[PDB]
Amino acid sequence: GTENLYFQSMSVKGRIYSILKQIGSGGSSKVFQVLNEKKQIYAIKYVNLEEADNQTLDSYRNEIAYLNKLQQHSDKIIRLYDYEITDQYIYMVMEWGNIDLNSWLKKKKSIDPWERKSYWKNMLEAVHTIHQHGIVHSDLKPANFLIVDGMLKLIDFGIANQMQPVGTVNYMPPEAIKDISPKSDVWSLGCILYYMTYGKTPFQQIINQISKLHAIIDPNHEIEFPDIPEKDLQDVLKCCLKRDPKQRISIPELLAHPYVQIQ
Ligand SMILES: CCc1cccc(CC)c1NC(=O)c1nn(C)c2c1CCc1cnc(Nc3ccc(C(=O)NC4CCN(C)CC4)cc3OC(F)(F)F)nc1-2
Repeated sequence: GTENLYFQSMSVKGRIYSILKQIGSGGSSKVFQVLNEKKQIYAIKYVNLEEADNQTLDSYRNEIAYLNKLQQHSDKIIRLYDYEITDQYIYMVMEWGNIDLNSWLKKKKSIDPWERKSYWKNMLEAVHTIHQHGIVHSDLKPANFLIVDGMLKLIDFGIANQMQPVGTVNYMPPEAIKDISPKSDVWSLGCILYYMTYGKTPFQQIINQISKLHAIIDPNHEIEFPDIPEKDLQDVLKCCLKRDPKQRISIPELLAHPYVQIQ
């Protein structure tokens, strides 16, 4: 009713799209569920550039170049079918998903270990691909993963500068708080998998943000890893959540880990 839009429409590279409903918003951006002339479903991401400075415009141009390139490198990265860039906006014709990983983790009280593992593999493949091109996301959270036919797709690369018209610290690595390295993404992914394992992020129980920030960097604040039937899973978590990035496990090391390899 009030969630669904009527008689609305838009053009991207001359091709006409019917706007069904608005499925997202963040900053000066909107995401719409659309149909093309062939009745195929897509997500059009609209970005408003009217108040963007040259540095911000460049951050959007750089992210689009990378997303259009790296999609041929891994199916764990969202499809970018087409885009229209002008001085006033960006319209990006993307792959449509039923739900994002944040919303889905909020619904599901219990996640299947086979499903949790499949999800882990998808996230590792997506992040591994962007690291191979010199990109460290540095702001990974479950909201950055779209579920498309039971498979996770990474939505963005963290390159673009979010425009102020919020951001959780729960996934922030200790080295980020101290101030960049692929290991920063390993910590954040670790927090996502810890949520899929224990039903919460490692520091979710701490209400005060400053207490939480000191808890992430404190070497004497021991992170609890309750015993679970999957000992390989427990080892992954312990290895991702090492406060020294130099001692923390690497993505190529995680891809050869028994948790991901041993049936
Ligand atoms: C534009 C904002 C932005 C800026 C910077 C960075 C990023 C990446 C995170 C982004 N954000 C984005 O770029 C972005 N945000 N969303 C939400 C989508 C995108 C791009 C592709 C895309 C494709 N399909 C979807 N679909 C849906 C995504 C999430 C939900 C959802 O939240 N469902 C909830 C279920 C529970 N109930 C109670 C509440 C709703 C439902 C969806 O499917 C639908 F079509 F059916 F609706 N979303 C997106």
